[PDB]
Amino acid sequence: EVQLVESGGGLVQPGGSLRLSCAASGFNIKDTYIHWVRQAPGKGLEWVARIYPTNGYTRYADSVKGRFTISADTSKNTAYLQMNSLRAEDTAVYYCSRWGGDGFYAMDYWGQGTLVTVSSASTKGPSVFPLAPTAALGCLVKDYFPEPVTVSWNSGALTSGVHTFPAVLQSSGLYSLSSVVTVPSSSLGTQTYICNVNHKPSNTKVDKKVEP
Amino acid sequence: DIQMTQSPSSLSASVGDRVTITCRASQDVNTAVAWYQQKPGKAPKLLIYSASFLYSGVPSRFSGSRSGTDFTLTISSLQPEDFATYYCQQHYTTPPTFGQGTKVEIKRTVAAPSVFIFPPSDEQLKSGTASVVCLLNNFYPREAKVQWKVDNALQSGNSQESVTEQDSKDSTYSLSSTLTLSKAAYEKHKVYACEVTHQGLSSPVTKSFNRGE
Repeated sequence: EVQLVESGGGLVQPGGSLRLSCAASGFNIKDTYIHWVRQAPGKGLEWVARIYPTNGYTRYADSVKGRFTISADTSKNTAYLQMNSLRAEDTAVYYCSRWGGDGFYAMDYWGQGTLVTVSSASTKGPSVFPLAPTAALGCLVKDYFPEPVTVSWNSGALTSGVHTFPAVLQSSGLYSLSSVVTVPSSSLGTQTYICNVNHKPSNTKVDKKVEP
Repeated sequence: DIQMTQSPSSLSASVGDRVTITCRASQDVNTAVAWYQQKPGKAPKLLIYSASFLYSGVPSRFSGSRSGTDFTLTISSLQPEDFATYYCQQHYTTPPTFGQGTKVEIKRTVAAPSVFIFPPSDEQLKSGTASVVCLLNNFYPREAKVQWKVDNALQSGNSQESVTEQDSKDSTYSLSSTLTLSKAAYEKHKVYACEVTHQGLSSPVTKSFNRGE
């Protein structure tokens, strides 16, 4: 089937550079236009740039014109977005897409997206504290940067009743979230509840036992 | 240079309802309009192309139509899995432009929250900060009022809220409110209370604890 797979995002300093890649499978990018579309946190979709790989003709949004360069290598079936002079306003999930049927099918296939965070703040792994206890219990995942973190319970064996809240940005500039779960009161003190926290940007993995 | 004015910005409908989302192009765009669905944490998904054509694999309850510069996405029988943000798009000219989006939530009966309060852990206190967490579990509608009282004094500026996306199975929301204090300030007070006001509650519910007890 058709696939578009992005790579290259991450945390970068303001004023810096970063190159994203979009690897196409199941079709030849010589046949279509390839696009980059981005989405700032909590905002809508914004087209960034397009390229026609056969002749390399490009178009850009005014917001990135001159700073960004879209390119493609048909022999690698891959397109690229070279980002320069990066600003905080460029923080977004970057998607690549194609025009299907020379545009008739619009953007029919999209990549999974790659998160680009433009910030001067350093990476920091979270501290994990128990939210001790139908009963409710959880874990407080505090003071980390950048996004994202993932949380599971009992290595995935506990899923029903779990609510992992979206992170909030604290006044300190660090993120924080809680993950909670409701369980039968009769299970406390014997059944073990462990939250599994992963923060890939800082290479931090924490398993925290939550005891009453 | 062509704008897409999408309405409404958000809507709530019950399962089985017929949903209408509209998009008005600022000038003629022929039929070069597409509709997309985007669920939380996922890439957009094509629903309709060339104004009125159902895209491969998309359920038949989705349909699109055009009248002049006005474009309409219809969901004939709203399903719980249709909770998402919907976007129109024109590609008659460059740049292709998107509508601002329509947030679609599933309407359901009122459900009161289950409320829980959590004191700061002894491990966090040793670090020097104290976080107090109030949980509102599985409620509807989304709107709720959560106030913190410390020694019966109303708090301001020291709490942050987070709300989950609508649950796929029961269409409820859950909410956390987190009060942040220094360890020194936390140890200067006794009663920590979160008071919850919600349509599903006859009167506000208060959950509290006394520090140390």
